[PDB]
Amino acid sequence: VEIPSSFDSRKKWPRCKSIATIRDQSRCGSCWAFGAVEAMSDRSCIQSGGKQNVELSAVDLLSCCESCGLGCEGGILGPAWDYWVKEGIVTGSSKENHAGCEPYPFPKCEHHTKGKYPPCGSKIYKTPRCKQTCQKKYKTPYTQDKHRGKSSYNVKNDEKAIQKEIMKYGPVEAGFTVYEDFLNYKSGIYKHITGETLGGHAIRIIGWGVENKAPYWLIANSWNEDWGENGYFRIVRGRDECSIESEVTAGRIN
Ligand SMILES: *[C@H](CC(=O)N1C(=O)C=C(OC)[C@@H]1Cc1ccccc1)[C@H](C)NC(=O)[C@H](CC(C)C)NC(=O)[C@H](CC(C)C)OC(=O)[C@H](Cc1ccccc1)N(C)C
Ligand code: NA
Repeated sequence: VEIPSSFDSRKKWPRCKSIATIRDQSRCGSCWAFGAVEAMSDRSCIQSGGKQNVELSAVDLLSCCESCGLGCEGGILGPAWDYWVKEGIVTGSSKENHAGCEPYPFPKCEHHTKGKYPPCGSKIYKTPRCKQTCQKKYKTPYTQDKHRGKSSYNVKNDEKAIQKEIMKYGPVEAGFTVYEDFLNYKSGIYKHITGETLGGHAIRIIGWGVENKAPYWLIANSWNEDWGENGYFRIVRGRDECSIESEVTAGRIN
């Protein structure tokens, strides 16, 4: 396949409303579960030609996956996509939308940036319990609201392989190393210049582009719309910046 010089999943599949939705993980290390349910929502819609047009529940995966790690204390991508294949994930919107089977219990907060939400601060919530119960107004039983995948895989640590995966099958989840300067990001094309490691972050890659000859990935963060470029950031593409090309995971419904 010829790879275009830029690609935006939001523009290829505009009927799939999840693709342009920015979420907020709140005071919780649930990034691993947000990048997962976001990319699964997108891919469920894209691969079903818009038939499965849903917002999958971050709290269902976060609270119920026994193999994914430590809930609000952080997690692992492979087992999140295996959970989607094996048990599936119910629907559920943000806390403020309170739509679907299991909406997120935690409110929007600012992640080391200025804006109109309360600051996240340094304390995290306890991981919610696995309740397996749809909100009272939702009239599908929990187990009947499950959306499943067929396959999950790691994507090759190769720029062109990742571009082909995104443009054919949809946004992907990806891990990268967070250095302190990432917390100062306001706009433009991120690269690590200053600061020590703060650990790992999991995000959603939706496309790519080039500006002033600088190639980038276009990424949806889960820190609400006030963070970065209306909730998005760009990061140098092609040099495995912060290991962005080395921890890509996704999956298919068919
Ligand atoms: C999401 C990322 C996140 O919440 N972050 C940041 O990256 C920067 C932040 O500051 C606002 C937030 C807040 C934060 C909240 C709780 C803890 C730490 C920071 C989460 C935390 N990241 C992950 O889940 C990560 C995803 C990968 C890249 C796919 N994985 C991990 O962090 C693993 C989780 C274990 C295996 C369960 O752990 C590590 O990578 C460890 C840290 C660790 C070790 C033992 C128990 C818990 C965490 N490393 C030493 C980096
Ligand atoms: Na901003």
